[PDB]
Amino acid sequence: GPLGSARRLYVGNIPFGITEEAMMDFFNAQMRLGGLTQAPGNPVLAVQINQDKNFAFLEFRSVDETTQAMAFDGIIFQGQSLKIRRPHVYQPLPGAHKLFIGGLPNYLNDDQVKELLTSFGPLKAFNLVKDSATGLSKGYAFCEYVDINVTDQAIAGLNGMQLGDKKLLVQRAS
Amino acid sequence: GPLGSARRLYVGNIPFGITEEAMMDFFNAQMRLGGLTQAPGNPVLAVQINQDKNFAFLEFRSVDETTQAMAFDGIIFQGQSLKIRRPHVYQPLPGAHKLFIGGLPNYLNDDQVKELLTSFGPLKAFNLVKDSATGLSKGYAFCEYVDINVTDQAIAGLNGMQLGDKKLLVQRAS
Repeated sequence: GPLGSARRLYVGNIPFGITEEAMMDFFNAQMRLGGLTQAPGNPVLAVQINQDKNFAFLEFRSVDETTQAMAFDGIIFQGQSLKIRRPHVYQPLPGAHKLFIGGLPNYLNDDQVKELLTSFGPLKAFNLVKDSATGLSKGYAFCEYVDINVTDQAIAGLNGMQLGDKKLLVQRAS
Repeated sequence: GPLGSARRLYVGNIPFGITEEAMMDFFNAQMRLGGLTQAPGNPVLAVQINQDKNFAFLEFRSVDETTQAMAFDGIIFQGQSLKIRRPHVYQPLPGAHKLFIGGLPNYLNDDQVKELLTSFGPLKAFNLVKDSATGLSKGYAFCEYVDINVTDQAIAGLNGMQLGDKKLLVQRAS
């Protein structure tokens, strides 16, 4: 997901013929050896390998252990120095691209508001705020897109949009 | 209320992905650094987070320390200015923030006087004192805002202010 991305690392320069399980054993052993684990057990949950382009992704059980594992940049595996980096979609400041959407007609339900939003791309997060007593919409929502690069286009397309007798406010929620 | 939820606070705008334990440690530390703790031990007992809607409730060990912690409103926590509030079902005892309004023109009626007051927020209580036999106004009134935080705003906004030839007096009635 979004913080699915905070638990992954890119690994380059992987040795020829390596298997996903072997990679897993190596990094779990390294984490334990260096005492970088925050709990008993294995920090690396899974590995996906692209053999043709000589890279892999590691998926970790926690955000902090992932960060610790950046320390392994340049580590030797079967005689080769691994390249360790963040995923390109990694967010150093999480929630930075969460949007606030105000000025919604208060009769719109979840599905209807998302339909307005998903015209720019899929969402990973959404919620329409309602009065708990009555279940009536308070007229504002929050969301976050799968691809954070569409955030600013969504704002450009939707902020100020006349919606019935209402005028949308779309901005980063901060 | 009337005595319900005197040891809980609403915390809005919490940092994305924060755990209940981290928030608890932060507030317990601030209580201590800020000189707001009133005894050995932690003032904050528990934290309940709604991760979907980005808020928490703090549970305190004592009534008075809950009141003290209101002073943290706006504190920055991992980039975020926290919104600290009483629980919505929390209610002050009746009359706690009653206002006296003196110096009114005596030819104005109830609604005409209410209009000046409700510009700050809705009223849960109001009475313009009238000459009972004739029904005519003695030029002073009492009121009570639904939101008690509005009280100081109404005072700031109306006290000592010119209204016709008169200077208005607006103050807590007790």
